[PDB]
Amino acid sequence: TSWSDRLQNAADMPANMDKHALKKYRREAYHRVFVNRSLAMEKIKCFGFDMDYTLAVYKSPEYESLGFELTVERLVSIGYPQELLSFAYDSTFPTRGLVFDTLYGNLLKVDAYGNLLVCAHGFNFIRGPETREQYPNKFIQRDDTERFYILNTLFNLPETYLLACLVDFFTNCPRYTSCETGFKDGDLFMSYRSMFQDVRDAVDWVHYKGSLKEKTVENLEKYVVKDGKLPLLLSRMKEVGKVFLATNSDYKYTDKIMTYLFDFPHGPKPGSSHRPWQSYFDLILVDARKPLFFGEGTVLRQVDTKTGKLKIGTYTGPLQHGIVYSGGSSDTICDLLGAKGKDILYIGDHIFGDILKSKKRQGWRTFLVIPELAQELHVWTDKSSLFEELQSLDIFLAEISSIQRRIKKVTHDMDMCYGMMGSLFRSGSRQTLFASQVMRYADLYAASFINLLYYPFSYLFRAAHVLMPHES
Ligand SMILES: [Mg+2]
Repeated sequence: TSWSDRLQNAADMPANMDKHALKKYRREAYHRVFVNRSLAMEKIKCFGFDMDYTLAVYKSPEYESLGFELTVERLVSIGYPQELLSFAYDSTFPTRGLVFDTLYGNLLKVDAYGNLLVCAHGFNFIRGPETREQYPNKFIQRDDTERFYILNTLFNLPETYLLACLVDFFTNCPRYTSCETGFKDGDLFMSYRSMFQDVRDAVDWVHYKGSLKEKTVENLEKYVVKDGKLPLLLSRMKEVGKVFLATNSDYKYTDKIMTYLFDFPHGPKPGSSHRPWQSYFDLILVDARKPLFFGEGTVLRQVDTKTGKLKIGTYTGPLQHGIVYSGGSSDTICDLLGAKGKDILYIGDHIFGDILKSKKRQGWRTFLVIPELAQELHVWTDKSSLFEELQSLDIFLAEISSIQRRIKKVTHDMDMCYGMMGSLFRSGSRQTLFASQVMRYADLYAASFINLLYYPFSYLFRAAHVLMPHES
């Protein structure tokens, strides 16, 4: 059972809007909205959405496998060895948020400070003492964005696995010679960095020039999760405020995926006339180029909706019924909807491009969707027993040569229940970079934005007051 299976099984459920059915439902973790900083829902005036992996959650592992296979075929078609075609995506390896070090070819799981929690070279886990030969302080500067790349989105799951496949392949194929920074084949040297760049470019190419979009819209039932409760949530939001779409996808793909997600024999609820997806939004904006969107942005353009091409020129007019925007910036939303940052709850899945940058640069309220959270919650309960005993052992310390070894074996035991790269949020007792950025920049987070449906729209999401150590 994948994470997307749990969300499609939640998606098949119709809405029981009885207000205790909601209060009871919302208190099971899978359907709850979690709170890092307090949020008075009644002060929200604009609900904004990303599309891919927010409104449109792709089915796992079918979608990752498709992108992986298309990416590999792209690499082979530009000259990588034919043996890449024998690769097959394996969803139990990659965890989101890992760092690829283009210098030494390692995937790293790090904490908020760049401390190494996990180091894997290909498929072989480098344990502490050996990691020191390349990381003397067991630490990286995770800001050095020219050496390190953070595989931060669900679109990066295929290349996360692929990079480990490549490193393992070249390491063991006897026509290559391993060097510290890459692989030699006679007079040709392939560094890990150029290898990394080919994979990145292949993934881009598959997405923008290859057949990935086509194969997806050809079989949306196989690749995209559909939920009849989405029209209902958006229509409730449209009563209490304004709803808008700001997505990086182009209009044609947006229209194809949005149309699918509203393809029901009803509208907001069973019995009601179906409505076009566009009618659910006071403002629709494609080609957003987030996170640039939250700084200077780009020129505001108008989509020719009959053709899917942009109209020539910059759009200077007012917000108009039926108009579809391309580009612009966060201030475009604020101007045309007459909103300020904290009137805006932006709902998305990219911790950098949607959440961090809108919080830091514009002061927007944030809702982060974590699709894996459905599964992560299932694992964290089922095996929390060994975490409390892990946690009890860190103070079992207090004032004993085996104690520092039972902690290491418990931590590894906890990690493997999630996959080979461990939990999205933890390695044992230590929070990941990702976990830290969620807490710091996501005002709210949930396995799915649909969990909002189970809360009244006056609700005050409250988090505990934070206290410094000396304040206790
Ligand atoms: Mg997204």
